[PDB]
Amino acid sequence: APQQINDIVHRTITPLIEQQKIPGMAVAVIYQGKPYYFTWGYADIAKKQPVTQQTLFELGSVSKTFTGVLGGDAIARGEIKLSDPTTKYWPELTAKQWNGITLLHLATYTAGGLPLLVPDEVKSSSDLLRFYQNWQPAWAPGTQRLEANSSIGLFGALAVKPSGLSFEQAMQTRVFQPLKLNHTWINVPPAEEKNYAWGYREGKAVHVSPGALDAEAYGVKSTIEDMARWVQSNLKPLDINEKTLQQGIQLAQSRYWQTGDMYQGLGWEMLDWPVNPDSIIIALAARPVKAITPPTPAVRASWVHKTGATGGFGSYVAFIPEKELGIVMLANKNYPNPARVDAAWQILNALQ
Ligand SMILES: *C(=O)[C@@H](NC(=O)[C@H](N)c1ccccc1)[C@H]1CCC(Cl)C(C(=O)O)=N1
Repeated sequence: APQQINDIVHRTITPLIEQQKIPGMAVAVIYQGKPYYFTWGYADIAKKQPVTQQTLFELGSVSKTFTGVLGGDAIARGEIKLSDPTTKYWPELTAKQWNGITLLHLATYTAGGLPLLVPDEVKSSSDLLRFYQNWQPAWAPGTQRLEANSSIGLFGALAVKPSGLSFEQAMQTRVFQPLKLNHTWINVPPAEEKNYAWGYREGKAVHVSPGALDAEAYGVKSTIEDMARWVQSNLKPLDINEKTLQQGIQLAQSRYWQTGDMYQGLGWEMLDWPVNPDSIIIALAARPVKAITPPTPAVRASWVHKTGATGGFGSYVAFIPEKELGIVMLANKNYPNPARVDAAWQILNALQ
């Protein structure tokens, strides 16, 4: 890779790994549309298996970007509408607080305080209906943003209802396959286990535990090769051949709500570029949102990003459409979000 990209990447990631005690890490920088990879340490400390470009890391909430886009694809197909009420696709949702809660609300965490996690005790399809039917909104729809897996996960599940496919088959055939993400999975196949890194939490190797709506909110595992093309796919969607998917990517980067200097998209979050670190550098943060009416089309001078975690993994994706610049950081250690965002910034700002 060009020496500048190489020195910045190393001058930056090295102390990051040393400071955060990161077992293994993969990084991709997309410069003027071409991927450049870097990898350090172990996927499995015990078996001395190193991190390589084909290692699968858990993405955590970064999975939400895939769901936003799958959702955006279903819209472009005319199968769902963001202005539709949630009950249109889950008629059994008769509790009266749902009147007024739309798919847009679910997708953007503005439904009224849906919880950050679907409680662990929710295991069956009846357990889930119960949980949603009994949930008590803290606020009116469209008034505050509370980042939640249970909000965006339901959106993902309902978004694919008209299609007729499982959320997984809709994701595989409508996002993964067209984009040639051949090593990205919701459930890792036995054939691919040899590449599944272990995550680390307190020195113990862990893998994400199953739970309700996990596929739709934090379930996807992937390699930095596939993540790099994912960044590439979102940077220049005009390049994409399948139509509804191209409109889909475009819709996930639309600006629906504004909170501070941040704009909420479908999965992806955006800020105006150029931007300052602290504008982008706490287990719950309820914040008021002003609706963007109508939603602003995807803005090229944005710092489009997404953070994500699991008990054992820390992920981060960030890209600037108008500069053809992007970065992906995959660690098998859930370290602090500010530290990730500073490394990204430190690297991308040094590239223009
Ligand atoms: C997305 O990354 C969120 N975390 C998760 O999805 C975890 N995998 C999870 C899922 C179900 C139960 C427990 C944990 C968000 C929101 C929750 C937290 Cl604490 C978090 C973080 O910054 O470590 N990220």
